[PDB]
Amino acid sequence: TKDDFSPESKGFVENSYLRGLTPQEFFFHAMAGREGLIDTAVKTAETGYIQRRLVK
Amino acid sequence: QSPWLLRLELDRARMLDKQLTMNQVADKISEVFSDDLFVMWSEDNADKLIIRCRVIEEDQMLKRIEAHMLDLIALRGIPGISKVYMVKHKVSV
Amino acid sequence: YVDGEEEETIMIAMTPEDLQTNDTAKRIKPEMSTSSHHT
Amino acid sequence: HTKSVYDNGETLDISLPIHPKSHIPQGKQDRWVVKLPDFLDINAEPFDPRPFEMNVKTHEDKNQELLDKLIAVNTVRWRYAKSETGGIFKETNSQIIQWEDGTYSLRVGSEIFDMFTTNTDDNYLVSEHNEEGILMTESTLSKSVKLVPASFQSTTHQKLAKALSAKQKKESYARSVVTKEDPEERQRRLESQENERYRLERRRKQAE
Amino acid sequence: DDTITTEDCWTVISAFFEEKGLVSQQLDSFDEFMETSIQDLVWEEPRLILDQPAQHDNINKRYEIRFGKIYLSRPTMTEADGTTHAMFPQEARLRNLTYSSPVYLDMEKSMFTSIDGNKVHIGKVPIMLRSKFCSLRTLDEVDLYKMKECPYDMGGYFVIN
Amino acid sequence: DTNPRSQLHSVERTFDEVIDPRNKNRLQSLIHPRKKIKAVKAWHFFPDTSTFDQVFHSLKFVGSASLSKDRPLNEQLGQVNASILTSLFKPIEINPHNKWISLYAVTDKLSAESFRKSFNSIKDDNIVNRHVIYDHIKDFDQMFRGHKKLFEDFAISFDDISDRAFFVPIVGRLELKKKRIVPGLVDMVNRTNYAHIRMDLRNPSTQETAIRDSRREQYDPVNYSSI
Amino acid sequence: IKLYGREDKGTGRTIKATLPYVKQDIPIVIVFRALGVVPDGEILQHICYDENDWQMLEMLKPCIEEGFVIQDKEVALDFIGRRGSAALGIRREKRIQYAKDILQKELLPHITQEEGFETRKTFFLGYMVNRLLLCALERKDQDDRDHFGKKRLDLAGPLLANLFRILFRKLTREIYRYMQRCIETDRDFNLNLAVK
Amino acid sequence: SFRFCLECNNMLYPKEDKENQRLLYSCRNCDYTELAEDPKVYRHELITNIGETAGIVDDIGQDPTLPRSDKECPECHSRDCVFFQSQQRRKDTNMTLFYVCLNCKKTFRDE
Amino acid sequence: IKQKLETQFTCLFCNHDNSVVCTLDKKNSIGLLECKKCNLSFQAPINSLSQPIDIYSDWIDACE
Amino acid sequence: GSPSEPIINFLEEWGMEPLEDYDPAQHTKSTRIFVNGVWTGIHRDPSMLVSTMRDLRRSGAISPEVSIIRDIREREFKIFTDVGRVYRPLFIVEDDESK
Ligand SMILES: [Zn+2]
Ligand SMILES: [Zn+2]
Ligand SMILES: [Zn+2]
Repeated sequence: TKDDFSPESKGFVENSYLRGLTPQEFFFHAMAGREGLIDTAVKTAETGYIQRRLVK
Repeated sequence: QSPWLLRLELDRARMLDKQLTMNQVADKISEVFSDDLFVMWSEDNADKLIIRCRVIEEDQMLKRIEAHMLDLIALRGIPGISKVYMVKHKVSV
Repeated sequence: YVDGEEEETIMIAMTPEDLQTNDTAKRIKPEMSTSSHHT
Repeated sequence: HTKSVYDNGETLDISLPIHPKSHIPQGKQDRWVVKLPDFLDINAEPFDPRPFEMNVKTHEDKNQELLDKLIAVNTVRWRYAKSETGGIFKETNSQIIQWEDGTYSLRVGSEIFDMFTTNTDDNYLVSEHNEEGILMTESTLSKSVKLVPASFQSTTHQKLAKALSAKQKKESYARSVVTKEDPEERQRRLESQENERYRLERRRKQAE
Repeated sequence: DDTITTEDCWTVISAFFEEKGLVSQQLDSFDEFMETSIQDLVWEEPRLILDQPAQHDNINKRYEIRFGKIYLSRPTMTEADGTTHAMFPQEARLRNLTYSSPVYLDMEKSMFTSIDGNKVHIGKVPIMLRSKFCSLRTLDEVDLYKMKECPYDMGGYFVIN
Repeated sequence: DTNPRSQLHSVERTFDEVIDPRNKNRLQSLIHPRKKIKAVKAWHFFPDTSTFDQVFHSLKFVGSASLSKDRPLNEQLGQVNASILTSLFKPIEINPHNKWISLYAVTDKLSAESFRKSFNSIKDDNIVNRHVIYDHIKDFDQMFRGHKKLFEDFAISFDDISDRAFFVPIVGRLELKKKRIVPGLVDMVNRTNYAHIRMDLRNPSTQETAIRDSRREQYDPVNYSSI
Repeated sequence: IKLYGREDKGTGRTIKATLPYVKQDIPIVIVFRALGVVPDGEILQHICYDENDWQMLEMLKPCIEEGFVIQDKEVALDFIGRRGSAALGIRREKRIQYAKDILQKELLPHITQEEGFETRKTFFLGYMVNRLLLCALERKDQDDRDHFGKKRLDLAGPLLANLFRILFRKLTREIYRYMQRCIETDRDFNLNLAVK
Repeated sequence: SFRFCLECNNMLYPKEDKENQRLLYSCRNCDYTELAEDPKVYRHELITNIGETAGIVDDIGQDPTLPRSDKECPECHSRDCVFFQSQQRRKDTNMTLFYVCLNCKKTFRDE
Repeated sequence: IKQKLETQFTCLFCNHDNSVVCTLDKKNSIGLLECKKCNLSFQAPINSLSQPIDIYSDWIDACE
Repeated sequence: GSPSEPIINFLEEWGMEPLEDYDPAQHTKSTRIFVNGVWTGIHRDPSMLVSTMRDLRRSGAISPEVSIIRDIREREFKIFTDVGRVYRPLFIVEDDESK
């Protein structure tokens, strides 16, 4: 529903991997993993450029 | 002088929180504006804290003066220091 | 059928068991107690 | 103080011919403007059963025929009714029904269409006099009236829904064909003929 | 009534996949294109106009051509010796051909003058496999095997060269 | 029901099932399909014979041209006013580019009331020569939109004594907006319109009456065809 | 429809509207008058829908002050026509006709294309300015660019339609050029040779 | 609030008479001039609360995505209501709730 | 403050191109067009939103 | 993709009033009606209209891939027949209180 600030409504996963995630928790966890992948694949080029300038 | 009047209502709570006096604000306005503007201020005990002003087609001139006053009247403090926090530092002596 | 824009105005139950109101191995479902009733 | 622009005082002695009215509004010169829906038509002409029967048109397109049938059966009509006393009276198939809540409804046969009235200000009805080039006002149009079907189960609404649903189902513009030969054969044979006549024209021009 | 189990939901999903399949969007879009979009694009600018106020007795002549109907056919293959025959996707794959069909347009010419036309081939459009205009749409399971086509193949692609 | 005989039979069935408005019992028998509310009063739906010869247009004021909004104009013309109900409109067009409408009204309340009473009581063949003078008020810019179909819009007037409802066709819609006259064209403006217009009421000529009857013969030929 | 002026900077917060085939931005009042509604009150009637909201009226006040210089429809259209990126030296009447053309067509084409139908265009302009003011007065968040219900997918159909439109226009231009060349020779062309 | 001209519908700018010492609203496109009722020429709110409760509609009870509570209505004492937070979306906006009854449809707080 | 700008307009008396200079004074609300070859001067009032195209169009209207 | 002409016909049949007959002062509570992003009219009883449109779409009278959106907060009622909209199917729960 609208204006829900409970932990389950905003991305708290109360189950374990052994117990199994619910679909909402599954989607939120996928969002977080996508964030991780984007962050790595975006910061790599900046780090490489900084390393090259330092070496030169 | 001019019939146009300029009065501004200031929040009592934040004015007391900053620990400021109405006379101080009046002296700041008087210093920055010399005698070009006549200023009066309601006392502390007033229900609503107000401070009027009077100039000595000028509606737009008064609007520009009010905008300039709101923009760049510095009451106290170091310019550029937007906010200040108190911190505790653990030091070995 | 509903598209993404029409989804903002509807209320969706996750399972048909959700339409009607202590095991260590079964997953736990949200309470959804913020509202007294759900339509 | 905006001074009046016109002060010449020139006056035209124009006289307008006016005809008596068959009816006169009582208590208020108010009229209600009603938008005509697609499913409703107005037939001011008197109903003539034999030409009506002789002019029924049949089309292959089922949707167009169904729309024509619906608008024809729903058309507002009137006809002369021979009274039992030997006189002639005007008889119509359309009536206006007012419910207890004060709302009005237009009824044709068994079909009933509700009326939604919206108040309109500074809206009047005028009569045009083209031969003199002036407009003579008639009355005031206080309310604008829209006609809405009463319910889903009404036959008019079901026929309209069926016609509009099946109208957009038929969509086929491209027509299939069978190719028996190379499609580029015409181009190459006409290019060969054009090259031949170019050579002949060049030879003739050099020989002319 | 009775309650609806998860198996009923899977029955409904099976009905969905029995009706639509997995590549229905591609085939439906291509069928919409071939059926209406080509005709609408042709009718967007249906009139080319050329005028010539000839004075060489003033005769104002307008020359204009109209575009009419679009005609499509099943894909055909034209050999070097001049013969033609129906093409199938396996032959196009093996011989590096393009699976495409000719497009015909009706051009009507008129000669306007004031003193004061059949099917033309406009090109070949590649055909999406298993669509309404593909040869494999009709073939049943046995002739599909005889045509060396896999029955598990779903279509939704083109064969260029 | 594609049979023409079936369509004709449906037409006569609809014609025969008309409920008499005086029949209170049959009126109460009728029930709203959705509201489930009984009927109170009924009125017959008939066309108008005396007005089909004339041409009717729905005239509306757009925006600030509202008479209610213009308070000094409304006060001058009276706070329904007979002056508004008897106003005159005079379309004058110097050229295709420049066009406007001239509005005239009766400032006096007594003259306007007498003219309105005389106009609304025309049922005999005696009309008094009411030389009414109309005064110019204001000018507005105009635009016109035409109706593709004849009976696109129709205004309904009621008649309680006969339990009928007369409707008239609407040819087009006229919209008016306030026009500010350019100061450089007031010299030509003063030569276009007039400060006063006198209206004289006279009996219609026989030839014009015959022409109007011939026009009405399209609708009603039983009572108006020439012999 | 840009909203110039920063908070407490740049004096007035004017609203200028960018128009197609027009070299410089235009204040909203001038184009509103050009469409054919002069009075300022009716411009505010079109833009705002609740008179008690003094803040949006205050934000529209600089636009009214800037546009007060123009007071007639025809001068507004002429002002549109000067900046219309056309050939220099065009006459005033032709400039006004060019402004009428560039205003009827190419200005919100999805609404309508016919003459005398600009009331809906004025109402839509009021709607756009209302949305701009509602976002500017912190009453609503800015639109989510990444919202998926505001996106569309182009399948084989639309892509092939765009490609075929380009190629058919090229073929039509080739037919036109060949026809122009052939009319020099004055021959009854087969018309099966122009098409490539 | 600002008034408009009654004859040409333009804005009525305030004007001051030197000889008469009066505040008058005058249209600059004509000679019309109407006497002002109040001297409040201009008012600017640095911190404002308008639009917090102004975003209310009369059909908000038909929205199925809104949560439903059992708070007591101050007017008709109904047992069903629909609540939501502030429609203003600045960073300083409070998290207080506005409750709407399903009979009288008025907006009331819990404090 | 007078503003002098070189413009690519065409003089209607000498027919030479790129010899038109626009001089507008916003303080006195005036605009002067001078031909570098013909030495003719055209004066027209200007407003707060004036641009050299406005004075050029005014000159075109005055010429015809 | 679907044509928008039957949608406009249905809307005009069920009491929608065009823009030329619209006064914002008078209509302080009417709902703006958009069709494919084009503001085409207004209405004062949006509940009956959205119920009728949804029932017609569910019966097959309107194409199933047509979008029917009612924004109660902004007082808007939007309809989309555009091409390229991604959709998914869902079960329908009987929400009629009287049932
Ligand atoms: Zn004024
Ligand atoms: Zn209550
Ligand atoms: Zn020169």
